[PDB]
Amino acid sequence: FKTIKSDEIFAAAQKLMPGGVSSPVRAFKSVGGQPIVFDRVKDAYAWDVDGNRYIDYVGTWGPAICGHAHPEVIEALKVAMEKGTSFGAPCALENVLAEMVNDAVPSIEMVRFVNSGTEACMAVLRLMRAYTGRDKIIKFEGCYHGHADMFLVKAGSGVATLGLPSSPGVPKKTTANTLTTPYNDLEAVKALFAENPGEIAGVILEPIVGNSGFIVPDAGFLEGLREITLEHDALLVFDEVMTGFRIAYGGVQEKFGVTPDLTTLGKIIGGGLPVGAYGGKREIMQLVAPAGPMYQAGTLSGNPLAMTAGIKTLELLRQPGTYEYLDQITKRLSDGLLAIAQETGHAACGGQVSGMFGFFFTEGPVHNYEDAKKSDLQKFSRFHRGMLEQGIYLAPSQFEAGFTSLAHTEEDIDATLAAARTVMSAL
Amino acid sequence: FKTIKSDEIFAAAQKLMPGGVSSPVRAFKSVGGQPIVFDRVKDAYAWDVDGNRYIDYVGTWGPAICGHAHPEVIEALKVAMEKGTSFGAPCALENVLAEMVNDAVPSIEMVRFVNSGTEACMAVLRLMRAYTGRDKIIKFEGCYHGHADMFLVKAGSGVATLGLPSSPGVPKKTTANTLTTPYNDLEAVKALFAENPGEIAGVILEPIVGNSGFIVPDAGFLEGLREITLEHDALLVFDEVMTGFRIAYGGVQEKFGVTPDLTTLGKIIGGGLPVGAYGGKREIMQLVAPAGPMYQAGTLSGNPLAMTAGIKTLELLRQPGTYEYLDQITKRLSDGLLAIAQETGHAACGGQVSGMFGFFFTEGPVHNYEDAKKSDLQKFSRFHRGMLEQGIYLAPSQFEAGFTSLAHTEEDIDATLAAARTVMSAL
Ligand SMILES: Cc1ncc(COP(=O)(O)O)c(CN)c1O
Ligand SMILES: *Cc1c(COP(=O)(O)O)cnc(C)c1O
Repeated sequence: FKTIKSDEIFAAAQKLMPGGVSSPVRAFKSVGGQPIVFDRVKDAYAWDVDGNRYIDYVGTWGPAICGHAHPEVIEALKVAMEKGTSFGAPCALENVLAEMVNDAVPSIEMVRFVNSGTEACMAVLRLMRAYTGRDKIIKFEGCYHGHADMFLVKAGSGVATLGLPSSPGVPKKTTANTLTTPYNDLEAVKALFAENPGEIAGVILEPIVGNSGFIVPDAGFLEGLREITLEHDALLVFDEVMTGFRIAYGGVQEKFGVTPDLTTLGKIIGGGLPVGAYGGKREIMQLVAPAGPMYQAGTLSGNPLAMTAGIKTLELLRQPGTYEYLDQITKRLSDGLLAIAQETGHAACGGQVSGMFGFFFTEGPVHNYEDAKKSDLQKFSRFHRGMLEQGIYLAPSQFEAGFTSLAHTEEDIDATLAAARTVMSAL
Repeated sequence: FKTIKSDEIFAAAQKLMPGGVSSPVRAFKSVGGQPIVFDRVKDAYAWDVDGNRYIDYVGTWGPAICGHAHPEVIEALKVAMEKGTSFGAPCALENVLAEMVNDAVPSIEMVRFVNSGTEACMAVLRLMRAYTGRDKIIKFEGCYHGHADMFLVKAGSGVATLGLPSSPGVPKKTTANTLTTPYNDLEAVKALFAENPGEIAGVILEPIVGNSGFIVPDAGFLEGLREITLEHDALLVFDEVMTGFRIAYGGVQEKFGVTPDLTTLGKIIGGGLPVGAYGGKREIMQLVAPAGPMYQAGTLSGNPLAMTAGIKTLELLRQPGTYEYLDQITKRLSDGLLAIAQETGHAACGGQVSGMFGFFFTEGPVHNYEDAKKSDLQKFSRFHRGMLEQGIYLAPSQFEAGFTSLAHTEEDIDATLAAARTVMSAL
């Protein structure tokens, strides 16, 4: 397995950028070895700089649900760019995507496009506070909502993967308004409320965790959170940057049937380009400039190219059988990985909901962040490298959900199982 | 001048999005309240959904320094996308743009790409506090450094445009670690250090402000800042999201010879696409994950489409006599505007440094936000609308700098001045 070119480019990158990467999660610091430098991607595949071909399960961390370089999307962007990529003034396309989104997401009645999930989450951090008049926020341990200062507390994603402490550089003053609780622990939530009466602005959570591994909410947890927040006039905010348009067209809130007050969107909504969004009840959204007092701006927000990409993407997902196919092929995968784990004598747990799955090297079951931390990280490290040499590309971390796409085929699924069998037969 | 389509489109927009826009200033609230919706942009022009054409001086707020829909830039993008628009793993293009930026800007020895100037400013604040270990930052009135918590206090852009005050979802717990002095008040800065000794992480500012209208620093202002911060072992940070690659290839720091410890970039570096970056001294960048404990990530960061547009935009600026052409046409436009105001009996002051200009309806001079505010915004409002009907598109606000591009011709300049004469002969 040669990775000579990747090694050359990565080495160079390290003198130019911190850690040689543009995002901490791309670091192979925990999975052993160095990162693979991509060259191009298409459908369910990705090719590196040394010519090795891989079946992709990272899907650029979420956006590629329709498959990489989807022809219908790239032709729409080819035509689009002829007219300019950014205007700095309104454009009809913003109206089209805005309308599609209201229709798609149950809680969204008014929307505001932004440039990333991190931007969406920061904005909503502010609106949750501006609308309720309270300063404190409850976020769960292991969840991730961008890198805004206040969210850098018990964060999942690369902070988990890399074993980083909370922060550095964010004042105690600001971080003190962040109340944390273990995921799935309703009692812990009620305790924070009745201990800080009239102080909690709201609760923000990933409705289905993807950043501390794949963790589904316990029965009654989401309905319960809906209950305690209505009771104390607090806001229920869903961060659907990762689950939006993936678990279902309307996301987890539509699937599980629980409607929050505000939800943040990202990844899939951009279609491969930088696009984020936050929206919710009209009376809350009314506080955003230029309608209300809360000022939130962005130069490239709502630009034509980005709008074009999300539009075509949503139109593809809207096709019949979309989510039925994803569930079907993803179920075969998760189940298969589990059967092999057992067959080859390995403690493992995991599961899937539509096109998102997870696989842990631990007896489990996994309910929160502390549970996930019990997986065998050394086993995982050896299994990742093994899968990599067999031509399967998985996220370099035990703490990240895995993704499947409409471009993946039964064949691709089967070759992954065949490789998993081979890799796990050793370990 | 019919705006029927722009009218109905914007009317519909108000029902879907807060204010009917993606960024506050696009609503024309300080200039009458009726925006025009763009359909396409090319070279130095813009076209309406009504078929009207304008000579653009907004330039999508900075990005289009090479002219809209530049042929060489979009051809390069059309080629690039056939390889996928987002990888989620390293790519060679990150290396080349990174090397280019390290060579272009003096203070940068290591960079980290992001998706917007806002993300870069969030990151740089956190890194100034983490590197120094202090919590106080000195900002200036009228400077906009991204819609962030700690900084939404006397900010620029919409803030220093439609008089947006302090906070907007940011508590007294966030906007308290940030001190504030008037722009150009070196003595006020000195006081802040002596009055808060051993607890100032650093000073951040726009080296040339464009977010409170165009304002140049006085004689030894920046030089004072470098030294004072040097003596208290505090960091000097230049937010050159707007000035970078426009005032000069290495921005204001190159232009005026003053070197910050860090700088933030944006706008032009993505050439029309959502991109940002922050870099500076190696020893400080070394704290950024994964090379360090400070967390900062981003899903679309360093994506090939963005890197392509950035690389191509920089190649085009490195060509001979770029900034020389910019300075020449802009000085003509600047000097000509002022002359016309003087001959029609209107008080006005302004100026330009390369392809960035300012024009206020007050005799001034303008040295800070307070001065900028003594402008007759009612006259400006009518001025703007006259110009608009004369086929000239200007930033819909007195507190925003204007922009020139490499596609604006001598003739375009002569046509604007003619428009300006017909119009200023009213008011
Ligand atoms: C749940 C969640 N929210 C927010 C973010 C941050 O979004 P982005 O990376 O677009 O900045 C992420 C990114 N992995 C996420 O998964
Ligand atoms: C434009 C600008 C920003 C904001 O960047 P976005 O890309 O809109 O997030 C920050 N600082 C300055 C000085 C700016 O000009």
